[PDB]
Amino acid sequence: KGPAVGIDLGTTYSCVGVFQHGKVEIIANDQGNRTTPSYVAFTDTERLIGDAAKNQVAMNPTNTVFDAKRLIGRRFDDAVVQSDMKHWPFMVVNDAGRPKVQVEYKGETKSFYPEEVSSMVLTKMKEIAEAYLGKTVTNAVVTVPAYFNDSQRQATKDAGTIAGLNVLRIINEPTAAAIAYGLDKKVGAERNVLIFDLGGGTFDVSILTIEDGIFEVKSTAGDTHLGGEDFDNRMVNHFIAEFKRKHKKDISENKRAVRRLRTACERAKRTLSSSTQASIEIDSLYEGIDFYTSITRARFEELNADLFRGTLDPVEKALRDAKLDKSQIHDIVLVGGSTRIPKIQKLLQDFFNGKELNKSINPDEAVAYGAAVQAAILSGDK
Ligand SMILES: Nc1ncnc2c1ncn2[C@@H]1O[C@H](COP(=O)(O)OP(=O)(O)O)[C@@H](O)[C@H]1O
Ligand SMILES: [Mg+2]
Ligand code: NA
Ligand code: NA
Repeated sequence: KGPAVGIDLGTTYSCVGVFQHGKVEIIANDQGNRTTPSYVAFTDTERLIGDAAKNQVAMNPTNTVFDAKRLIGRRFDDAVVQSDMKHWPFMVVNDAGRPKVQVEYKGETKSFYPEEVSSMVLTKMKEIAEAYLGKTVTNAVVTVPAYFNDSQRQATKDAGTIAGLNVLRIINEPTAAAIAYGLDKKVGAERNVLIFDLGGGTFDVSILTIEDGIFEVKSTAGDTHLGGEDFDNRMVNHFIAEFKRKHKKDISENKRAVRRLRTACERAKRTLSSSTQASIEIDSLYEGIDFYTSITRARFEELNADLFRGTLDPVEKALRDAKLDKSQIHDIVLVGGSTRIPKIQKLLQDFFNGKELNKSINPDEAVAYGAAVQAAILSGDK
């Protein structure tokens, strides 16, 4: 037989892990990255998935699809879909009430249902695992947001089936993260856990009550449109202004310049989580002017101060809904790539009056990690 894997199918980044020999293994992709963008692109000659897809979005914007998780298992007439599509560069069409993404592949106009797009990403995670294990992967546990209704979960399960994956079970992301830290073990008492998940485009706060190995999602809050990308945009707008000072030029109209600057900012942002300053070196940004500059952690923090601080509002709402006080939550676990930001960790820790944060597992790998452990037990591998 082959091992069952756990897959985090995220809105912006996906991740795959496998439990083996009592240890979980987060599998890196072709480019050596431990998570891969949930991007798919269609060109004259091929279909690009993952890094290869994100690595060309500024050149092929209308045929590069992302955010499929926002469409999956949803209707076209949905207000959510109507609002969201106002910001997508690709086309979303109505087909018998179901939304479809319309792209141009090899010269021909083609359309796909959101579950078909997610299955492509699902196939990429599968081959990534297979390349590592050196054996075919069939069984898997895929995760989904706690707020997903039956249709969304059905669609997720379907994306898995068309990818050739035998979905053993669909489990909630916050639950998967708790399992990763072994907070599912029976300690003969009720345990309140807060999952603070700040990813690429989504923010989710979940309070789980665990008793005798049984999870109960007592409350959830967050923001469907708040994540790492919003932090990037603040840096971009900031550098657009700086370019205007130094070179008296407004590069705003140039879509390519902005996207290239955005990519540069996202990378600088990651450096700032471990360093106090980072350089932005972009050759021939606008016309032929090279944009060489830098940002400090201090500046990064003040550019996003309101956004970082607002991150606590949903935490308070979550608490009151669960009818719990700060002192009642026993464990806090950080999830999502953006929780690597020092100011975020300080804010949360300060709010919980100095409580220790569970963060030894890379936050952006926590969900996949939890799903892999779950996949093991459901296959008797553990
Ligand atoms: N060191 C880091 N510092 C800040 N942000 C980071 C870091 N590493 C990754 N990220 C950000 O995490 C986000 C991706 O989060 P992730 O949780 O992996 O995605 P998703 O929300 O799609 O599941 C992006 O906004 C990326 O810039
Ligand atoms: Mg996530
Ligand atoms: Na993810
Ligand atoms: Na997220």
